[PDB]
Amino acid sequence: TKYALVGDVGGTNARLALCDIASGEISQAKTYSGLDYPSLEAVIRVYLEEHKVEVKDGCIAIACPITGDWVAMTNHTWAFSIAEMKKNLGFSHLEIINDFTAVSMAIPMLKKEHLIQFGGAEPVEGKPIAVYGAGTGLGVAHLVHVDKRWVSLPGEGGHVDFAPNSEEEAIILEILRAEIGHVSAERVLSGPGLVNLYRAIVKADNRLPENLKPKDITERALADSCTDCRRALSLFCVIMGRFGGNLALNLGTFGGVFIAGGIVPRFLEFFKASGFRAAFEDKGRFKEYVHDIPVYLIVHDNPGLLGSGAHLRQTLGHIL
Amino acid sequence: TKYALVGDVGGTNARLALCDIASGEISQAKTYSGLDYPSLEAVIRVYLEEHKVEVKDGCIAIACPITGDWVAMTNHTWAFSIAEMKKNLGFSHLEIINDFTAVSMAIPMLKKEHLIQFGGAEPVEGKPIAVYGAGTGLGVAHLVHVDKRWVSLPGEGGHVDFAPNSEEEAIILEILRAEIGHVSAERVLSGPGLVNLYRAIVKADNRLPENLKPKDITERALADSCTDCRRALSLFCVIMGRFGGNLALNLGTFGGVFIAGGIVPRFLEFFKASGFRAAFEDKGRFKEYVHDIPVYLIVHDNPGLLGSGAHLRQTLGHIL
Repeated sequence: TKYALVGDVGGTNARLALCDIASGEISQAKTYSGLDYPSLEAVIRVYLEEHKVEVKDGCIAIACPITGDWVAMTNHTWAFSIAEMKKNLGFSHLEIINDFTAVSMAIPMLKKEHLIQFGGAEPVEGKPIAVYGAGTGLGVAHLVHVDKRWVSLPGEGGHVDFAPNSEEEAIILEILRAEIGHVSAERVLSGPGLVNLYRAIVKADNRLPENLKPKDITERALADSCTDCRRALSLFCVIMGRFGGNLALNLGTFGGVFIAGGIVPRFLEFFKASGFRAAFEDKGRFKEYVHDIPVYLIVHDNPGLLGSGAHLRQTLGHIL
Repeated sequence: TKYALVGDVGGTNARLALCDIASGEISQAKTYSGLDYPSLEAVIRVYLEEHKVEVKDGCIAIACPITGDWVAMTNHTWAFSIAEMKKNLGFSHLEIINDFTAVSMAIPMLKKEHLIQFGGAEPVEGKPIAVYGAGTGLGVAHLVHVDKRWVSLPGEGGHVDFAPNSEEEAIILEILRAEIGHVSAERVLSGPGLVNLYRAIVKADNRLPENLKPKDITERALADSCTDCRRALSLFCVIMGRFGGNLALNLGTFGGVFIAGGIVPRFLEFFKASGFRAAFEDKGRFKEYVHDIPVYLIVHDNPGLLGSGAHLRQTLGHIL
């Protein structure tokens, strides 16, 4: 058959599309609100009837941990067993992968207009790749090319210990360690991480924080209306660089460091002028090591759908 | 041919031996001093004539980064070209790998008597593996099993930003940051790292350090004759755990975390009584994640010779 089902479920939104098995091309993308449907398979059934095409294979990416037949969404009230949905749909293959796996698998399919470069030279072919994004949480994955095939290396890299460098970063660690216990990088590189950076900075002045959400941190920083909001956003960009620099040092990722969407596009212009690349290269003797490594921001509209098709096609035996 | 030459060359000494291409067994190992011979070629020639063996393939592990055809070592008189040496020796395959790459490739060859487990459950076959060792510097490598083949991922992971967790670790960062600026993990997890920890502890207590070498720190700590040295060795063991746990989270190293010799065997009993494993699992919500990941200390005599044979045999088509 010519088409397989591809998906990208991210909380309240379920995006489904058709993927050409021969080419990996995505088409007929439809987005359904998860609040209007009781199950993911209910959406898939509605989508399959509308396009009147027969599919036997499928690969859906979900923004939740996937290990075990029972997939449970972070807050959304969708939970299912992969085998039950496999039997109910009559599917030959039903791949259910983490959303960050799919995003990493889309990188071999991306062209340069889907990327924005932040410093560095050209990538080195055949070298490892680091992918990380700061959204609701801190997703981290790695990409390695072995024998014409792309293997995805998953993990929970977002929960490694936060590593402060400057003075200002050290006071933040001290404040957070007093409230929470171990302080992971996710506590400062994420949606809630922006608030944590804000709340820590306000308490650094021996004051009490004001209650506002990450969306209020961003536009107040961009409007120059709250001095603390711009301070936290600038520190968030610096910490994003330091984190990305550690990733490149650890795995020698001369294929590139990729930022996967998240909250960064909400302040793209502010991010462009920050000390992100400076903190990325602030590695002591090994600035020259990561100096030439390029950092790209993925601006492709649907990397989850693209990478789900790439992973499924490789599963079925195609070479990307 | 039955035998291939394998080698493990450092700053001053070159160890060469024979590898049974069928079994991977290392035999007839001899160490030569690089001050008595003008080139690495000369040492290989005298070995092959004083052992009367006749090899066609060889693989040598060198304690310096391998970037290109020219190998620039610490023994500058021995700097050579890979292609030139291959033509001079008449070899059909001459693989030149980093010393820490060879140690990581010894993992598939190691028996139970060469490993001491430090916590964790059984390893999961086919899952990634993290290797690190604290010697003169901090070497970090990763192993991935793809299509019946073991691939080594090199990097400079020992130079990522040091991540303090406890309040005592935070003050160490402040002390060192005022001296050298960027504080990588190598500045605490190494032979010189012991001295740095010792100086930072006494400086935190408003006292003046002595001019001690790493061997002094371990000696006083094991003899309980210096509380400063004892605290330094205790903190080293704890930071050793935290660093390894960060590696495990980042790449999901369910195939195990391996400590490659270094200075740890010199205080093995002190290491066993330390809070190493507890610091390894001090990962907040993800203590349960790294709880099942096993940690092994490698106590093999010559892992570089063992791993060099493994890499060469894999390159020659054999499956480990």
